[PDB]
Amino acid sequence: AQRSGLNQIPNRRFTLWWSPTINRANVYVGFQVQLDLTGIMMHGKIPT
Amino acid sequence: XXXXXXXXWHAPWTLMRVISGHLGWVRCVDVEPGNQWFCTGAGDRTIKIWDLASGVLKLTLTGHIATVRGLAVSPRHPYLFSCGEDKMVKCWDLETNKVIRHYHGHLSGVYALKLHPTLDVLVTAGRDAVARVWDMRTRQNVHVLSGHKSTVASLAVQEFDPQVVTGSMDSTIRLWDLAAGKTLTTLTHHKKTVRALSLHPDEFTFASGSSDNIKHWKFPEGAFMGNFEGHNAIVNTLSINSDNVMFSGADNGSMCFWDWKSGHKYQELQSVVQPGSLDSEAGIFASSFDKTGLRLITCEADKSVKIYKQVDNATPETHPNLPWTPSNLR
Amino acid sequence: NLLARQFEGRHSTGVAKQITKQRVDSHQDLELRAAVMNDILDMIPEGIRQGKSKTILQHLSEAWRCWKANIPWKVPGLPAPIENMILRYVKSKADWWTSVAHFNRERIRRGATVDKTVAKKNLGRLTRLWLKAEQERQHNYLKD
Amino acid sequence: AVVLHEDKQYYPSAEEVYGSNVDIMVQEQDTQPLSQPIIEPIRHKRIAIETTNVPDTVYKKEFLFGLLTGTDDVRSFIVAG
Amino acid sequence: RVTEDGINQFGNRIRQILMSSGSTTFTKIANKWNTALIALMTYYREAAISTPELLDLLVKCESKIQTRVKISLNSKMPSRFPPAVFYSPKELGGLGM
Amino acid sequence: HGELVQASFRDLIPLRARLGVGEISLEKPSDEQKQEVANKTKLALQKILSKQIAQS
Amino acid sequence: TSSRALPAHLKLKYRQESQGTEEEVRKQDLREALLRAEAAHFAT
Amino acid sequence: RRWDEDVVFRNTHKGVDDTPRPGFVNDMLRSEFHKKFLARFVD
Amino acid sequence: YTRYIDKVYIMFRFTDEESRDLIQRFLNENPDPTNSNVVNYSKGKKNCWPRDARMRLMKHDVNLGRAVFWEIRNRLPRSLTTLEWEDTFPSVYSKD
Amino acid sequence: GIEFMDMYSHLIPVYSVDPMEKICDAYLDQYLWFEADRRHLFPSWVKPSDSEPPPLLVYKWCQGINNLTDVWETSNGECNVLMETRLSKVFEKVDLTLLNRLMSLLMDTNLASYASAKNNVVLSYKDMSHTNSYGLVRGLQFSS
Repeated sequence: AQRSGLNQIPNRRFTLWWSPTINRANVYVGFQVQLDLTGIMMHGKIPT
Repeated sequence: XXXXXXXXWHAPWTLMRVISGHLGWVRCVDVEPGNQWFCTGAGDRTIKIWDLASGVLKLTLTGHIATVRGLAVSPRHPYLFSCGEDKMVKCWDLETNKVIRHYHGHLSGVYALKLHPTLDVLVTAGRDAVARVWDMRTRQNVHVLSGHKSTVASLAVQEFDPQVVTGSMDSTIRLWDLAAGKTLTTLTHHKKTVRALSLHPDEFTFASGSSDNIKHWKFPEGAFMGNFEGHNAIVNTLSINSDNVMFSGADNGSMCFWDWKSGHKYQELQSVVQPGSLDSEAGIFASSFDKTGLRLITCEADKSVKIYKQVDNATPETHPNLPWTPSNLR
Repeated sequence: NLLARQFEGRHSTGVAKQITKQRVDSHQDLELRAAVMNDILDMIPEGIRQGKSKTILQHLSEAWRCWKANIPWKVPGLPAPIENMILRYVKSKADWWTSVAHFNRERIRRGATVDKTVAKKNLGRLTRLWLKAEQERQHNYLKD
Repeated sequence: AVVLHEDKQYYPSAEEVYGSNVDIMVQEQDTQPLSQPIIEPIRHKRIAIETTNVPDTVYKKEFLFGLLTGTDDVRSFIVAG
Repeated sequence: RVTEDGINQFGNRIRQILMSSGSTTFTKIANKWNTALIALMTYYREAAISTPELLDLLVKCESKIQTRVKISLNSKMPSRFPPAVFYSPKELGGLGM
Repeated sequence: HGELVQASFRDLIPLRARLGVGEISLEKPSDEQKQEVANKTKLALQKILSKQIAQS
Repeated sequence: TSSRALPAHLKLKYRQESQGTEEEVRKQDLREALLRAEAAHFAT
Repeated sequence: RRWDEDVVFRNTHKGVDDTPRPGFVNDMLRSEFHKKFLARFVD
Repeated sequence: YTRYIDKVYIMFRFTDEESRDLIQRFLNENPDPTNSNVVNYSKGKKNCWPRDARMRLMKHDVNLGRAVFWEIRNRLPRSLTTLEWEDTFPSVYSKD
Repeated sequence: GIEFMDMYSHLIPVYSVDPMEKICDAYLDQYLWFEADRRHLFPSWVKPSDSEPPPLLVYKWCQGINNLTDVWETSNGECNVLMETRLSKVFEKVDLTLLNRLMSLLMDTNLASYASAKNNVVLSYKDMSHTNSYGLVRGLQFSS
């Protein structure tokens, strides 16, 4: 289970670099919860 | 008086049909009140439907996950039941040909499946070491017949007291109060696992079988009647006829037909066994007559149903039943 | 339903587990290894000690294992009765185990299944079922 | 002489094991597919409305036969358009 | 045309991809999908395009592969998705597919 | 409920030889008991089934 | 208690008069219908 | 019929028919079904 | 004629004389009373093509191929290979 | 050792040969092919050859069906039959004895011994294995 998570390290960056177009209302008809200690908003869960 | 009593015809059977169909051991048969089709709960997890007359397929009612152990058609309702080594108990509606009800409650592989005659009620039993009595309609267990201490490997059901007859690895038998959920008698005269019961059509009597003395009993008290003696194998089946003929098939293929008045067995047969099979293969887990009392239908470990029909000519001259005689001992 | 759990707690250990796909292969066996515990008990006469009941099984299994491998399974003096017991209750297994490698190679041909597990298992079961029958095609070429 | 592996039939015909007066039935495929019940359900085929019993109506029924049988009161026609 | 085989043959070269990679990189999955699908359209070139049967895999299977990625970011399944993310070239942070 | 329980060797003795037996009855009782019993059982199950539905 | 233990099929289905009532089986002579069916299958 | 004269073999597949396909077998591994199932899903 | 590993491709051409002989000779070796030769010629192989383009089944055409298959099958010994009806499909181009 | 590479439609046996034998075999493979084409052993019609890839084959075989003399004339009872076939099980049916003799022709008697010998082998997978006398094995570098 660790080696699976470790092969998906490079994968994590990819999310960052497209975060602005991924994390929006039109892509996820989700519950918009504000992330804590910040002014940002996560629309999905998108844990990566 | 004991030796005097024991001194006190019926024609020979033959192979008529080999229905090669299933792909695992047939562990069950039930023939349908109208005498036109019968069922064979195989270990392909498939109930199949055969024609008495032609011996042809009809249905393949799939819906189990492990050897369909029991089966039972009810006459009063157009239902068919089944059981297995799944804990599953089903109600196959015959008009639609699908399942309607599950009867959940059994903790492990169920073997016995038999339908009370009056009261809409269903009795099943297995290795939970208990016979469960189910309520047809509201799919809800009424009774836990708690007593035996092992696999309740057989059941039989009647209208009058002793309405419920168990039989187990305990090498015992109880007779049951369906109202109270407690045992009347406690009949221990077997020495090993009771792999059969069966009620006589009219007589008011029930033969209990096994790999020991194929015993044979009375009622309410049950008090012993006699021993059919001569079967040297492990016997699974005690099928009774209307014209006082038993049939006992064993795990060798040894098929001895008996006579209910005396005790004398008048026939013995090997099972012969299908082409690809092994020699050990031969066996007989289940078998029964028609409602007429004219046919014998079997369930062999050859992965096959075979049908035995009496010969046409008959007559003591053109048959010769085996010899009866008197001697000492007890 | 949740309140009753909160002012009672869960009932006695049992209820009923209701099979499912995860626990079918296990519960199949459990029954077979208690329908041989039956048939022995009755095959053994009326006083020959019960130190075999459990003992018979470790053959059964080894027999089964032996089949899958295709190695023969001669065994030094054991009762010709109990040789057959075990040749018979193996033959059963070897159906419901072949059967399935049929039935799942035709839920893959089609598309239905996924998750390696099943496409991994029913690739094994074939690879045996096929080696079994590339063995016979050799033996029955030097003999024939 | 040479029996090629394809043919090499190991076991004996299902007949010659009994092979005479016994019926050897090989039954793989079903007949009468699932849809067909098995215990036929009663089914009253009805096309059109009809009244179980006569509906009661002002003029008595004998008087309708009186007219129909007795006299030239009766007419008949076709309503069309 | 494309025979009935080479349709279902290709329809599996993809199912193979989605088993092997139980847990791998997004960059690599794309990289298998591009070899698969160049090798399909560089052999059957003229025919490939001329059948309907192939060209309603090539849609559904391209979607199967996106839906792999699509899932490994989030479970609730995007109503739509931005197509730049998939088709934009690698040198701008794309998969290249 | 122990009056049917066995005790003597007599109990292993067949009914054809008990010695002290008038007649052996093999007939299957009657209809007016059949309908008494069926009433007794069916009333009993119903009082139980009702009380099961109450707790369920 | 669960989902599966809810009210369902509160009605049983007793045998209608044509499809196989137990009384019609008594008047039926099973014996002769059996033999005649075997002869037909055999002849074909 | 000079083309059929040159063939170094002759009516080989001459009596190719019948087979035990009718004969049911109680041996799942040595049926015909199974011989087709392994015929198809391999090579 | 060409062989690609385990696949064989052949191109025949017949005059009415030879076509007559070949069909007759095959038909004589194995008679055709029932006329089931048209039933199992195709196994739904060319159903991808339209019904227009699909090969038509005349009594003459069917028997031509069926026979060519039978003729060629015999030229190989049954101990080195076989041929098979399912794994083959000869297309008959004629007047029809 | 023998291992099955799955495709969900039809399996494939795959042959794990030892590392040194492969270097030898691979040399051999390359050798016969270089030398056979240096002296034109093979005809034209044996065709997965170095000239055409498979789609150009199809073109060049439709280009040939038009460049026969008077192909499309169905005037006076002419008839074309174009047949395509699969030799069911050629790789199973092959023997080594016959192969050994046939082989002995094409090359030196010492090389041909290698090939024939190479094919015998033991096949292995998990609990089981067997010899391979009858069949022809493809894993070899020169099995083409």
